[PDB]
This record gives sequence, C-alpha cells and structure tokens, in this order.
Amino acid sequence: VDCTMYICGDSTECSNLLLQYGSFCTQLNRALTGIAVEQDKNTQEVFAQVKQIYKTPPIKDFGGFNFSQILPDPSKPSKRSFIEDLLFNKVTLAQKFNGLTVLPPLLTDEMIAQYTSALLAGTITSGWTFGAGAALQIPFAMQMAYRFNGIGVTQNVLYENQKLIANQFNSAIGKIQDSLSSTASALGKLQDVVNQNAQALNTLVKQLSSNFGAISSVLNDILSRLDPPEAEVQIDRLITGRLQSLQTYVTQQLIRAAEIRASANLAATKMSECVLGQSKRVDFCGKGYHLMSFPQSAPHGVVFLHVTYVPAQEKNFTTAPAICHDGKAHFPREGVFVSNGTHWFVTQRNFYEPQIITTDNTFVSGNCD
Amino acid sequence: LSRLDPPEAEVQIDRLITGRLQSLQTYVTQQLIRAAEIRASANLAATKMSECVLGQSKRVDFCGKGYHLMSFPQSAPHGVVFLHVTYVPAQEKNFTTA
Amino acid sequence: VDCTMYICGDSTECSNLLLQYGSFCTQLNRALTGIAVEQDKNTQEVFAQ
Amino acid sequence: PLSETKCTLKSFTVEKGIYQTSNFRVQPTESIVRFPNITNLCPFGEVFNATRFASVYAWNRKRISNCVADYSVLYNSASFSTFKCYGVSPTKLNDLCFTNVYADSFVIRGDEVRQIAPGQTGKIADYNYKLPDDFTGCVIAWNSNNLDSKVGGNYNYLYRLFRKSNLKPFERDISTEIYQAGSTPCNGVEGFNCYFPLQSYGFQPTNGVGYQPYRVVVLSFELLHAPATVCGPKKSTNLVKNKCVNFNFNGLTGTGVLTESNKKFLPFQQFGRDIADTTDAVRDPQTLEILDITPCSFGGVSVITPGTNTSNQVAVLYQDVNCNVFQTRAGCLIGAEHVNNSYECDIPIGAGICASYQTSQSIIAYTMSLGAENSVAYSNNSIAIPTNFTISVTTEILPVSMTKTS
Amino acid sequence: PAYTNSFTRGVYYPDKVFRSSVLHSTQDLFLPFFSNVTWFHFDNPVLPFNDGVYFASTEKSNIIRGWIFGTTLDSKTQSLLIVNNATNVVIKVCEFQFCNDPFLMESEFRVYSSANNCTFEYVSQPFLMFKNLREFVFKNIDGYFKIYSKHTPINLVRDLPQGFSALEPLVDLPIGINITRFQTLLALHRGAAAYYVGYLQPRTFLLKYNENGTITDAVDCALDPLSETKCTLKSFTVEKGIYQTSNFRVQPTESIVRFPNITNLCPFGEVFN
Repeated sequence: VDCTMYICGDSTECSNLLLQYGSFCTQLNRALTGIAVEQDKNTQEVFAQVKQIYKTPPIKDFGGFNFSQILPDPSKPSKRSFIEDLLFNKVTLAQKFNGLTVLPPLLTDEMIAQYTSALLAGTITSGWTFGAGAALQIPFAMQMAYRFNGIGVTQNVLYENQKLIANQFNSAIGKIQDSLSSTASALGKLQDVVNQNAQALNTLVKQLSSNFGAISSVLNDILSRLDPPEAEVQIDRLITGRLQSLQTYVTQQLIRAAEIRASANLAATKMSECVLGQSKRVDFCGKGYHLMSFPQSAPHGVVFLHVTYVPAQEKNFTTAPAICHDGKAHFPREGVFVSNGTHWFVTQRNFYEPQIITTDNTFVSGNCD
Repeated sequence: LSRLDPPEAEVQIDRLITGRLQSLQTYVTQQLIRAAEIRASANLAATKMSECVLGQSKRVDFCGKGYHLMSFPQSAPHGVVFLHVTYVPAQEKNFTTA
Repeated sequence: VDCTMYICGDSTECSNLLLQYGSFCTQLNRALTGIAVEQDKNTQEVFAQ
Repeated sequence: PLSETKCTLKSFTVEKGIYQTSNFRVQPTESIVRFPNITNLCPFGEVFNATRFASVYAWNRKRISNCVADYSVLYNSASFSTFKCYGVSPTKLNDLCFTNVYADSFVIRGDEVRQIAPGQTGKIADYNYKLPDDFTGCVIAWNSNNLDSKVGGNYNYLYRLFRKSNLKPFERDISTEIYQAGSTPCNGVEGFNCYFPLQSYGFQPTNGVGYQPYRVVVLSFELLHAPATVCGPKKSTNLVKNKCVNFNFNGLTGTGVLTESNKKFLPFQQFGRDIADTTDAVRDPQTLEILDITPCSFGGVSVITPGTNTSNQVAVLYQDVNCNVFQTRAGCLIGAEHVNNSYECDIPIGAGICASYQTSQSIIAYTMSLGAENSVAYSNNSIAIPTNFTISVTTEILPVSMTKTS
Repeated sequence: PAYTNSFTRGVYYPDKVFRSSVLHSTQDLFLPFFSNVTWFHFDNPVLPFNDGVYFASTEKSNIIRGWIFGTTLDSKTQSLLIVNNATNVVIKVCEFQFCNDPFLMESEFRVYSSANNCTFEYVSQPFLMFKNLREFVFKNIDGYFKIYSKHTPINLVRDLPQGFSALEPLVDLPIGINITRFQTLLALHRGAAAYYVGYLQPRTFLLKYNENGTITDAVDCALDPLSETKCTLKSFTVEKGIYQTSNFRVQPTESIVRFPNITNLCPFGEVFN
C-alpha cells in the first residue's frame, strides 16, 4: 500500500494535515513489506532443499513402472508437468488502479516447477542419498524392495511380485487425474486463500464510499464546496476512518499472514520428511504405512502424491505366543506363530508367508511353564 | 478535548480513541508468532530433547542424520545446548559379499 | 456477535449513522463466523480418525 | 539502486541479497484531448429569465441536447444569488461530459426558500413538487423583482393546497374538484369539510423581502450510460496508441494504454467494464472505433546487494523491466558478468540462478550445482564397509521457553 | 379485482452514473415481484395512488391518449395535461374542468372543457408511433416527474408477458402538483380498453448491469430467504452451504409507563376556591 495516495491522493493540504504526525504509514509499510519478504522466504525452504537440477535420464525404462504423469515434458513450454496441466486452469481469480499494487513473487511459476522437476529425478534416480549429500547409484526396482524393509515387509516379496505391483501402481496414478478431471471441491484450501484476499481487497476499496461524518465521499468537493480555512475539519475526520480501514487491513492480513507460515513450516517439513526420507511416523503422509512421495507444483501451495501400503484380504489363523519343546521356550525373531488348525507355521507381522519352525527363526531362553 | 469542541471534535474523537488499542494489536501478533514460533520450537526442542538423549530410540532423521550416540545437557533460555553425536560415516570401502 | 444489536438497539438514528460505516458490520462477522468453522474443523481433524 | 533500502530500513548500512525499489511504469509523455464535434454551444435564452417562466405547477420544458455543455454561460442572462450543487463538482463541469442533461426552471416563495431541499419538513411537503433523494445537479435561484409583481395582487398562478397521504418519488397530477379531507363529502356542491384550496396570493414589492417570489433553476445531469455527444468546450487533439497519456472520452478519465481489439461491440452502448471492476472498452465518438484501455501500470524492479561499507558496485535485477546485461529468470540481470562456471549459492535469483561476488572485479551470477555425481562399483558380489574415526560432534541449539506478555 | 402476476417488470435507473458488470445495490423503490396488478379495461374508474403506480398499457391500440393523474375532477386543485395530437406529445398544463369521462371524420375535443389558465404548453417528438407495449413509472418525493418506457410487440395480448427488460430515462419534469389519485385517458372516433397499474415501495435491490452498462437482471431483498443471501454475498450464484445474513426480534406493542402511587396532594386549589 502506498499510504498517502490511499489516504489522500494527489493533494498537498491533505498530506499537510498528515504531518504533525510521526510514522504511521511508514511503519504500516514496514509492517506490510516486512511480511512481504517472508513468503518468498517461505517459498525458499519449502522447495530448495537441493542445490541444482538433477536431470532425469533420457531413457524411461524403470522396471515397468510408468511415470508419464509426473515428469515435465516438452509438449508444454518445456517446464510444466502432466498433472500440473490439469492443475493450473482450476484456480481462477484483483486489478491495478487507485490506491493499490501487486508485487510479483520472487520465483516465477515456470521455475517453481524447476525445483520440482529436479526433486522427482533424484528420488527416482538415487533415492534418499540426496537428502544427505553425494548420491550413489540405485536402480528403481531394487530400491522399492529396499524401501519395504522400513515397514517390516520382508523384501523378497517385491522381487517376488514385481509385475502385479506395476499396473496397480500405474492405474492408481492415472486415477488421481481422474479424481480431479471432472470437479472436486477439494481444491478448496487453495481456492479460498486467493479468494479471501480478493474480497479483502474488495472490502478495502469499498471503504472509500464513506462519509464518516462528512458531507462527501470524494476529496475535491470538500475543496470546492466549502472554505479551506474552515472545511479542513471536513477533511480532518475523513482521514481517520481511512486510516482505520488501512489499520484493519494490515491487521486482518497479519493474523492470516504468519498463519500461512505456521501452516507452511508444516508443509516444508513434510517436504523435508516425506519426500526425502522414508519415515516411520504413522498417519503423517497419507492414510496407511508410508512408502514415498512425489511432489508437484501449485499456484501458491504444493500438492503431494503419497503412496501407502494397505493390507487386504485377512484370514484369521490360530495363534499362540510360545512354543515349548524339550522343556524350553521358543520365541520368534519377528512376527508370531500361526497354525491352520493343523500344523504350526512362522510368518512376519504384515504379509502372509509361512515357513517352518527352525532353530533359525527363533531363539530360546527361560524355563517352560 | 480542550481546544476542539465536542460537537465538531466528536468526528475527530470518532477514530482517535477507537483506533489507539489497534497498535498493540500490532504488538501481540508480533509477539505470539514469535512465541508460537518457539512454542513449537519447544516441540522442535522436544524433537531431540530426550529421545536420542535420555537413552536412545531408533528413528531415521529424528536422532540427527546418523545413528546416534548420546548427550550432556546444560542451561539456557530458548535453549539447551546439545551435542547430538550422529554417526554419518565419512570414507567409503567395500567388502565383497557372497 | 451482531454488529447492530451491540451498537444500537431501540433506535434508528443510531443505525442511520451506522449506515455511513456499513462495511464495518459485515467486516466483523466474516471474522467471527470464520472462527466458528475454525473451531469445528479442529474438532473434526482431531477425532475424525 | 543499491542505495535504495538503506532508507527503507532508514539506516546508513545495507545488507547482502536482493532488495526492492520504487515502481515501474514506462516513462510517460503526453495528454491527448478528445471531444465530439457539435458546433452548437447551448443557447441559454429561454431557460434563464427571458420574459415569463410560468406556474409553480407548470414549468417550461425544453429537451436540451445536441449542444456543447458549459457552465460559465449563465451569469449574464439572470441576476443570480444562490448556487447549490449536488452529485457533482460546481466547477469540474467543463472537465466532464454528461449524459441526458437537463436545465430545469421554476419559482419559489421568499418566506419558504428553506424547505426547497430533499425533505425539510413543514408546510412545504404534500400538495406540489416531488423527486427522489438520488439527484445529481445544481439548485439555482435568482433575483427578480420587476415583472412578477403587479399593483392589485398576483392572480397569475394557482397552487394546489390539499392531499391525504404519501407517495413513491417522481410525478404530476390534474384532477380538480373541491377537496375532501374528512367527513361530509362534496360531490360538487362545496359543503362543509369541503375545502377551497385555490386561495389568493399577495406577492407585491411593497410586501417585504420575505414576501417576494424567487425563480429557481435546478440543473440536472448524469454521467455516461447512454451514448451522448454533449461534451464540453475544451477543444480537440489527435489520438494515439501504444503509449500511456491523459485522455478524456466523454467524461471518464483513466490511466492506461489504448490497444486494438476485434470484437463485435453492440453499436448503441457507450462504454463497458470486465469481471473485476475496471473499464475495459472505451468508445470514441469520431471515428467509430472501440479502444481497449490496457492499464499502463506494468512492472517490477529488484537490485542485488552486498552493501555500502563493503563496496559500491552493483548487480541489477530489473524484474519486470524488459531487456552488462544478462537475462535470467527472476529478472533482467545487469551489473552482472554472467559466467559459465558453477559454484554454491550466495544470492539466489531463480531456477538455480544465484549471484555472488567472485573473480576490476564485478558481482557475477551463474547457475548453481549439486556436487559430484559419479560411478562407483556395481559388482553383484560386493557391499560397502566403513571403519575409521577422528571424532567430533554435529551440533544444533534447541529452544525451551520464551517471553510472556501483559 | 382482475389480479394478475407482476412477474419481472418495474425497474429503472436511480440515475445514469457509469458502472458496468458490477452487482450494485441502492435503497430505492421498486416493484415487488410476484404480486398482484390492476387489470382495468368499457369502464375506466378513478384510482387512488395507494403508495404505488407502475403503469402498463396494452397493445392493439393507439387509443390511449395519456393520463388523468388526479385529485377530484373539476377545476379547483391545480392541473396537468398529457395527450398526443396524433403528431406530437402535447402537454398542456392548463386548468380544464370536470372531464371525468373525456372521450374523443376525426372526433376529438371533448376533453377541452375550460381553456382558461394555461401556464405551460409543450410540443416534442411523440412517445410512440402484435403491437408496441407501453409501461410507465409514476410517483412524488422532493422535486420532479419521470417518463420511463420501452415498447415491444409480443403475443399474449391481455396477460403480462414474462421476460425481463430495462426501462429508460426519456423525459424528466419539474412540474409541481403533489398527488392524491389518478385515472386514464383514451379516445373514440365516429371504449373497450385494457391496462395495468402496479405498485412500488422502499425496498433494497441488487442490480446487474451488463458488459455494456445496461440492466439485464435484478433481485429483491424481501421476496424469499434465498435472495436475502444474494443480498448479502453481493452475487447471484451462491454455493451449497449456510449463511448468517440478518436478524429479527419482536416489536413492542403497548409501551406502558408506570409511576409511584398517586396523591402527594398539593393544597394549591384551596386558595382558588
């Protein structure tokens, strides 16, 4: 807000009534432009946890896993990506005129996607090495296998069921544009946070039809219709409600302002954990056991894509927490024991595969009874 | 109140008294989202306050980048000045599995 | 909180001068009613599990 | 441009990074004037005191258009005393151009000049002359003491005196028997409670100054909805494009560049606005074309800094100013030897463009870098085993409490 | 008597100040949508203003020759005239006598009853030359008089056509005879008529002006609780939800005044008697 032209506009004596008078709209700027640097800083650490582009490899031959929805592609102007094509027409909006201004953001919407294009590469390329530093090689199929050992899934099964994972993963990715190709209200929190600024700008401008005890709502009539060594009183009250409306607008922005950062620090932390590191904390990024994520662009936010390991098709098997054999206990290394009513078996916690009760899978201690 | 008369001072007093406590309005908002910036940094202190400190738990990227040793705490406000010993290995070999 | 019931009451000239301010009334509700959905979504996002 | 936020934080020292400036339009030149061609200046003979402006229940109507409107051609034709303007400025009238203009004469009594106003209450209020509150124009009475004052009482106009109830606002009324207020009706016999509202005047100059008549013009004019050509007398100039100049198209000013369009604008409709309350399409009434006011305010500026005490040479980021320059993607990067190497970031610009002060020497900018992407052993029958130590720690501070308030 | 639905008509500009594509609101007087209307025909009785006139004429007829906006019908409570002389809008403001039923090979001139006390005479371009349909707006508070109309041929000769249309500022007049009642004017040549008179009252509207600055839609702030929400979100289309908009209470009726027990007993009256 350029302050004086919001209050008075192009008038000497209205400004010369505004200068017995310290530093309101000075400090109102230093209020507002003080926040103005910070959203760019909020834009800063919410993506820039890397230090240049990882270039995705030109061959796209990753074990059958399709990825044609999340990379950028030069069909568009070389930078936007495929889900984001569906995105950036689904949030539509003020103007430049009297009183106000709109500075641009620090980074541009073309190059917000530039860091995202970087991030998807390395987490396909090398995985969570590049959260640390230099990044060793990994091929994507065995990393996913190495990824399942975080949540106790015995990592044979990903080698053992490589093909079945593929099309389920692929069609789930195509489902997420299907979840947004028609219409969702779930764009939502993006849509209003632009919209509530617009009405806030609109309720800023709509103030200026006020009379506030004066006989006008324009400036120059007070100059014209009555006498400037008496009608400055008619200016005098007209200042302060406009000063109040500016005072409210700086206020009611400021409450929501760092409320965004308080949301955004949560946003960057999920960008910190759930993009880089295969976390353990449950119910934190998507419903289910966390596997990995893939982030995209947004007009003023970020949209994550998560991936969760969801169990299905349970079959209750008869269990017992202890085996005695020659008077000694037998406790499983992980998982528990099951039986199909007939013979006992050994498996892990979260995927069914029986084995044979061995010396290997167990260890002994203590007496029996 | 003294020089201006309450008929034509009342539109001056209209947004004088009504506007003055709109300026710690400024201040407390400036306070609490530095305070809640630390009231959650309390929790961010609580992230590595005790977990890799009183004893040891086992979360990647919550005991510092590296597999953690222990701590020895000292006094501060907005502080307790840790030395979180996390074991990122530096130099890389191989041994040839079979 | 009503704007008009809190300022005015059994008067009209009260409200007639208030119509000079008229943005200020509906200013306050969207502040306060916004708290109401804010409180509800908190009670949602805690126990909608 | 490095010295532009020392005073924004109001201090004799500036830090390192990237700051902001004042605004960016592109440098303005001129102020064009565009008025339609009507030869006629508006004649003010038979509106302002010519010979006879009759009844308080009958005004001399003339539909006034097809002429150039001006305000300093009144004071000659009558003996004015009172100028009382609403909805409009009293002297910005040749700074404008109206739509569907009127100049509207009548006469008042001298004791009750006061309630000729939008609703002063008393005996001035249910039997004559009535218009809603939303009226834009002036109210003009004048001195006149010669022609409307005879030697035997002025019997030259009626006034209606009685009426029951209230109304909506704007009309006229004939019909004319003996009035009935309450009981004992009239039916054209003039009984009791059947009042005789047509009651003799006493307008004489021997009667006092409060008992004189006052002829009143109330001016009536409106701003730009029908296409009108009534525009004032401050004569015309050329018409320009691709620049931001002052204009005046039929009474709405603005600030913007006139660019061309191709649309089928319905040809009886003067101006327009788009979705977010700004005028998009402007008509000129000479050549019959529609121009689009592209708002000439367009631009943003930045400046890459290390400060004053350290140095005094610049690196520029003219952000939305089109362009030793180079061109990176958060703005036009001058003061900036664009190098081809790659190092860490000190002052970022965007898309991995950062600037710093490296190796007379000038501030340089560049593209940033991840580190050594290499190719170490992939043998199937190998695994990687670290064993050495030279011990120290990896620190962080962590915050416990802070300040309270009252 | 002969009520018909007042569908959509009864609009006008408050004045002509420029605003386009902006949903704007004022506090003025307008036609309540979905109300009755006075369909009157052979017989033309007098009509009181009744705090409302929205006139509408009929088609198939150039027969209507203006109006008798009225008080009492003689020459005693000062006068109007609005006619058409088949070429021009003749406005006398002359004081004509008791033409309670004035009518007109051209038969005319029964309405000319007393040509005395003429104080305004007027000639301009005529108001109107499946036939064009006339509608008008008729009121009084502090000043002038309107002429607001638009004319369109349509079917449905007697009943009101639906569809929404603006009205236009034609002809505006500071005359000076504040109104009790009214009556019409027609003709004959040598009386089977139809017309409508509406009613307006103070009521907030929300107005749509088009992309070009012309009325295309409006709503009412008292017709339903639906448009009440439209009257407070400044928009036509609102979203599925819930909107606190306005408030009510219960009005007082008796307004009692209660005071302590009587007879503190001044002995003032003893010196009088």
